[PDB]
Amino acid sequence: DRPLWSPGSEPPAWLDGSLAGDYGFDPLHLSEEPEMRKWMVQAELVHARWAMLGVAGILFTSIAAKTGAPFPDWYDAGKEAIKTSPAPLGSLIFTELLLFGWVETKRLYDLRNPGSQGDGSFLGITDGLKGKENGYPGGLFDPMGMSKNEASYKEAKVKEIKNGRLAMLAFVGFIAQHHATHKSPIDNLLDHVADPFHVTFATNGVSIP
Amino acid sequence: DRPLWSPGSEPPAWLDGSLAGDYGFDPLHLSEEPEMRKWMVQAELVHARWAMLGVAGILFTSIAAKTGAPFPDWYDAGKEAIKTSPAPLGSLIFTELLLFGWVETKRLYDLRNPGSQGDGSFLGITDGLKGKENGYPGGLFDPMGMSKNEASYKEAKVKEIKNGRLAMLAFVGFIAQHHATHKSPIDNLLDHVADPFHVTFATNGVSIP
Amino acid sequence: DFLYVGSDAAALKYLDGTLPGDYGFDPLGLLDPSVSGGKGEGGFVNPRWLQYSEVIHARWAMLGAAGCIAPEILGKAGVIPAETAVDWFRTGVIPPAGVYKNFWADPFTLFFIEVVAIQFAELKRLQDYKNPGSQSRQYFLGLEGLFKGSDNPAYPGGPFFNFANFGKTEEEMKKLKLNEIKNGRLAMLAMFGYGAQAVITGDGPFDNLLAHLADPTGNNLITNLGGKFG
Amino acid sequence: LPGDFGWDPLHLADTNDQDRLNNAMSMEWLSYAEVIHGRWAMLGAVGALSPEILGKAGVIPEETGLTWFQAGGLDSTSNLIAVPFTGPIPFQYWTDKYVLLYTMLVAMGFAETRRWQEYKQPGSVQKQFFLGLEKLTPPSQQPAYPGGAFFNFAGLGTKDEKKMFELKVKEIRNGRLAMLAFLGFMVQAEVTHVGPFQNLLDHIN
Amino acid sequence: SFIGSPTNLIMVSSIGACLFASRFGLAPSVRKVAQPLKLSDREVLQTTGDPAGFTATDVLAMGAAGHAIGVGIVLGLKGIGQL
Ligand code: CLA
Ligand code: CLA
Ligand SMILES: CC(/C=C/C=C(C)/C=C/[C@@]12O[C@]1(C)C[C@@H](O)CC2(C)C)=C\C=C\C=C(C)\C=C\C=C(C)\C=C\[C@@]12O[C@]1(C)C[C@@H](O)CC2(C)C
Repeated sequence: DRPLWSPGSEPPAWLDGSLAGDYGFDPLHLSEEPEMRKWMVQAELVHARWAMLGVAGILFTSIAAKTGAPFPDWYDAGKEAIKTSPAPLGSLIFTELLLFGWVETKRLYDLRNPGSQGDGSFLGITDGLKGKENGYPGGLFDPMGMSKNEASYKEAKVKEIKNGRLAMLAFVGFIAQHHATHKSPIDNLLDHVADPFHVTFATNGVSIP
Repeated sequence: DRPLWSPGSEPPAWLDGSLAGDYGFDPLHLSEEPEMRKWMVQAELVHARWAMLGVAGILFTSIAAKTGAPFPDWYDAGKEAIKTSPAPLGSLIFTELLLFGWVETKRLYDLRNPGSQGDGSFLGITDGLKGKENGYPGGLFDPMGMSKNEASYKEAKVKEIKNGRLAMLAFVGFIAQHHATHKSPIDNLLDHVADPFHVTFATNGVSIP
Repeated sequence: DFLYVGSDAAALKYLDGTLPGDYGFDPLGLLDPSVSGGKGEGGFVNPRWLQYSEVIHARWAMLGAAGCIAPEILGKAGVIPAETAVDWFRTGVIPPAGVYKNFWADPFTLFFIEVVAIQFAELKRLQDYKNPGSQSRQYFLGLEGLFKGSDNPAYPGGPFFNFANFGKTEEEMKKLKLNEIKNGRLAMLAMFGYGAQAVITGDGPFDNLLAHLADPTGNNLITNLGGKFG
Repeated sequence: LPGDFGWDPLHLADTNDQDRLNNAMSMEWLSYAEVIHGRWAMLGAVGALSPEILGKAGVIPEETGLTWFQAGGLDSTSNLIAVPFTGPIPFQYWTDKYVLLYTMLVAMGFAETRRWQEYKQPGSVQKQFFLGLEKLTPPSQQPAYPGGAFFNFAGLGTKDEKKMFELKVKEIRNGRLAMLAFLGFMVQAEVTHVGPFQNLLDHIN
Repeated sequence: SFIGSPTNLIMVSSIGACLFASRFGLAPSVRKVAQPLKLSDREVLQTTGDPAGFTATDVLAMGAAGHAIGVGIVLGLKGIGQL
C-alpha cells in the first residue's frame, strides 16, 4: 500500500507507515522498542535538520566564493576564520556547548515527558515550548507555519524528512569528493557540467586505483 | 480476399485491410495495441513522406549534376553546402530543430487527441490544423486535393503508402550502392544500363568477398 | 533421440518431458526434489533456481557470443571501421589484454553506469523471483504494467518482454522453449571456446576459425598447445 | 512413407508425437525432406557427371567439363572454404560470378516459399496473385507429390495405384543411390582435387 | 606425440589394449565389480549404443588408466634408454 525502499519487499512490523518518510527500510531491526523508536525519530529529525543547515551554509559560502566574494572553502573554513574572529577558540566552543546543552536537555526532558516544559518553569510560558508531536515542538517554533492544518503539516513533515535524508547524502558526498578532489563542491559541480563525459568520480586518480 | 505479402499466409487479426497498403505483413506482430497501431501508422506515414522528399531531392540534384548544373554528390552534400552557405553550423541545425520540434509536438498532440488543435488556439483558425484522420491532417494541408471524394482518397492513400515504401527501399539502396561504388545513383543507373551483364553489384569489389 | 551419453539412472525418474530442456543428461544429479527439502527458501540447489540460472546463463551466453564475434567479420569486411574492430578481450574488459582508448567515457565510468543499470535490473529480477508479480504493484515511472510476469519467474512475458507475443499455442511455445534452451546450450560451449581460444592463441575466435580452415593439421589443438602463449 | 527397409539404427525418428508443423522430426517431414534431398542429389549427380562425359567426347565445347567443382568454384585452397561461386572459374559465363547467385537465391526462394506455404496450409498458396502462375500447380494431399498440370504434366502415374507406388520405390532408391554417389563425389573432390570421371578412368585402367 | 613416434605407438597400443581389456569382461569396469579375481557381472546406468557396459565413466576411467600406464612405460623406457 506504500512505496517501499525495495519493490516487493516485506515491510517491518514496527514500521506501519505512520511516521514521516516511512519507506520501511530497516534491516538491522533498530527502533523496534517504542521508546527507542521515539529516540530514533528524534535523532533522525535533529541530524536531518543539522545536515540541511550545514549543507545550505556550505553551498551559500561556496557560491559566494565562486562569484568573486572573499569566502573560504567548506573545509578549513574555521581554521582561517579563527585568526580573524574576535572570539578565540576555547571560549567559543565552550559557550556554544553550554547554550546547546541548555537547549538540548530542555528538549531531552521534553522528549522524556511530553509537555514537561510547558508548565511555565522557563520564564512563564505555557503554550510555547511544549512538544506537539514526537520530534516536533510548538509555540515558539511555529511562528507563521501551517502546522495547524493536518494535511499540510503531514506534507511538510514528509518534505522535511526527505530533504533531510537528501542533505545527509549531500554531506557525505561533500566530504567524499572533497577528499577526492580537494576543491569546493560548486567547483566539482561546474567541472561535472563542463566535461561530463570525462570528469567524474573515476578519473580523479584517488578512489579508483 | 486481399493480396498478402506471402500468398497462402495467414493475415493478422489486427490487420483487417482497413489501412492504407494493408498487405498483412506483420511477422513481429507490432501495432497490435490500438494506440501502438496509431503510433506505428503515424510513424510509417511520416517516415514514408520524408523518404519520398529525400529521394526526390537526391534524384533532382543528381540529374542536375549529370546534365551540367553545378551540384555535389548526394553524400556529403551538406559538407559542400556549409562552406558556402551564409547560415553557419549550429544555428541552422538548431533553427530546424526548433521548427520541426514545433511541428513534431503539434502533430503528436493531434495524434493523442484528434481535433485538439482545431480549437483556434493557434492564429484563430478552426477548419485548419485539424486531423481529419489519424496520420492525415486537414484544412490548410489540402488546398485543392481530391480527398473530399472518398474513393480517390483511398486510392491516393494506397498510392502514397506504396510510393513511401518504394522510397524507403530506394533510400537504403542509395546508401548501399553509394558505399559500394562511391558514385551518384544516376551514374550507377547509367552504368547498369550501359553494361547490364557485367556492371552490377557483383563486380564492385566491396560487399562481395 | 532421447537421453544422453552420461544419463545416470535414478535421475530420469524425476524428469520426463516437463522442463524446456529435460534431455536426460544429469550424471551427477542436482534436480532431485529430495535435495533441499523442508521449508522456506533454503538453498540454490533446487530445480526451480537451477532452471532459472540455466536460462539466465544461456541468454547471457547468447548475448556474449553475439557480441564477441560480431565486430570481427564486420571488421574483416567494410561494415564497421577496423579502428573500432578489435578482439573482444581487448575492448577494456581485460586491461592487461588491452583497452579501447577512443571511447566516449572512461571504462570505469561505463562500469559505474552498467553497475547502476544492471543493479536495478537484477535486483528487480530477484525481488520478482522472491515475490512473483510484485514489481507491478510498486510505482516505477509509470511502466508497472509490463512487469507483471508469469507463473514462471524465468519466463515473465508481458507487453514488453514478449511484445511480439507469438507462440500462444502450447506446442509452438514448447518448440520455442526447446530452441531457446538448445541455442543457449550451444552458446555455453561458444563462450567456453571463445575464452579457451583467447587464452591459447591471443587472437580472436574467427581468426582461429580461419587458421583451422586454411590448415587443419597445422592449426589445431596439438600445434597450438605446443606454441607460444599456451 | 513410400519406403520401408527397416533400417533405423540411430532411432532418430522416435519423437513420441505426430504433428504437421514444427519439431522437424515427424515421419512425414522426414520423408518430405529426404525425398527432396534425394531429388536434389540426382540433379547434382547428373549435373556433376554430364559435362564430364560430353566434355571428353567433344559433344559440348570443352570449358571445365571434367571438373564440376572448378566450374562452380569449389577448390578449398583459395582462401577459406570450397563454397561455390568463390573459386577462380577459368570460363567466363554470361553471368559473371555473383549476380548468378542473386538470381538463384531469388528464384529458389520463390519456389521454396511456395513449397513451404503449401506444406503449412495446402490449397491456399494459389489464390491471391502470381501473374497466372497459380493454375499450373494444383494442390494435393501429399507435400512431396503435388502432380497436376505441371510436374506430372506427362501423366505417367495418374492411371492406377500399384505402378504409382512402384515408381515411388524406384525414385527413392535411385535417390538414395544418388546420395551415396554425391557423397563419393564430395570425397573425391575434397581429397584429390580432380574430377570423378577421371577417377573412374584411373580405376578402370 | 608426433604421428609415427614410438611414444605415440606405445600410447595408442596401451589405449587399445585397455579398451579391449574392458570390452569383454577381463577388467574391473562399471559392469564388472572386482573381487580378488573380479567376478559377478553387475549392471547399472546404460551403455548408450554399443553393447556390454561402455558407459560415460567406463571409457573415462579406462582412458585414464591407459594414459597413466603409458607414462610409466614411456618414461621407464626413456630412463633405461629405449625408444
Ligand atoms: C525546507 C525544509 C523544511 C521543511 C519542509 C520543514 C517542515 C516543518 N518543520 Mg522544520 N526545520 C527545518 C527545515 C524544514 N522544516 C530546519 C532546517 C530547521 C532547523 C532550524 C527546522 C526546525 C523546526 C522546528 C524547531 C520546528 C519545525 C516545524 C516544522 C513544521 C512546520 C510547518 C511549516 O511551517 O513549514 C515549514 C516550511 C519551510 C521550512 C519552507 C521554507 C524553506 C525556505 C524558503 C528555504 C530558504 C531559506 C534558506 C535558509 C536559504 C537557503 C539558501 C541556499 C540556496 C544557499 C513542518 C513539518 C515545527 C513543527 O513540526 O511543529 C509542529 C517545529 O516545532 N521545524
Ligand atoms: C595449476 C596451475 C596452473 C595454471 C593456472 C597455469 C596456467 C597457465 N600456464 Mg602453466 N603450468 C603449470 C600449472 C599451471 N599453469 C604446471 C604445473 C606446468 C608444468 C611445469 C606448467 C607449464 C607451463 C608452460 C610450459 C607454459 C604454461 C603456460 C600457461 C598459460 C596457458 C594456459 C593454457 O594453455 O590454457 C589455455 C587457456 C584456457 C583453456 C582458458 C580456460 C577457459 C576459460 C577460462 C573459459 C572462460 C570463458 C568464459 C565463459 C568467459 C570469460 C568471462 C568474460 C565474460 C569476461 C596459462 C597462463 C604457457 C604460457 O606461458 O602461456 C601464456 C607456457 O608456455 N605453463
Ligand atoms: C549519512 C548519515 C547517516 C547514514 C546512515 C545510514 C545509511 C544507516 C543505515 C541503516 O540505519 C539504516 C537506515 C537502517 C538500519 O536497519 C540498517 C543500517 C544500514 C544501519 C548521516 C549524516 C549526517 C550529517 C550531518 C548531521 C551533517 C552536518 C553538517 C554540519 C553541522 C556542517 C557544519 C560545518 O562545520 C562544517 C562541517 C564545515 C564548515 O565549513 C561549514 C559548517 C556549516 C560550519
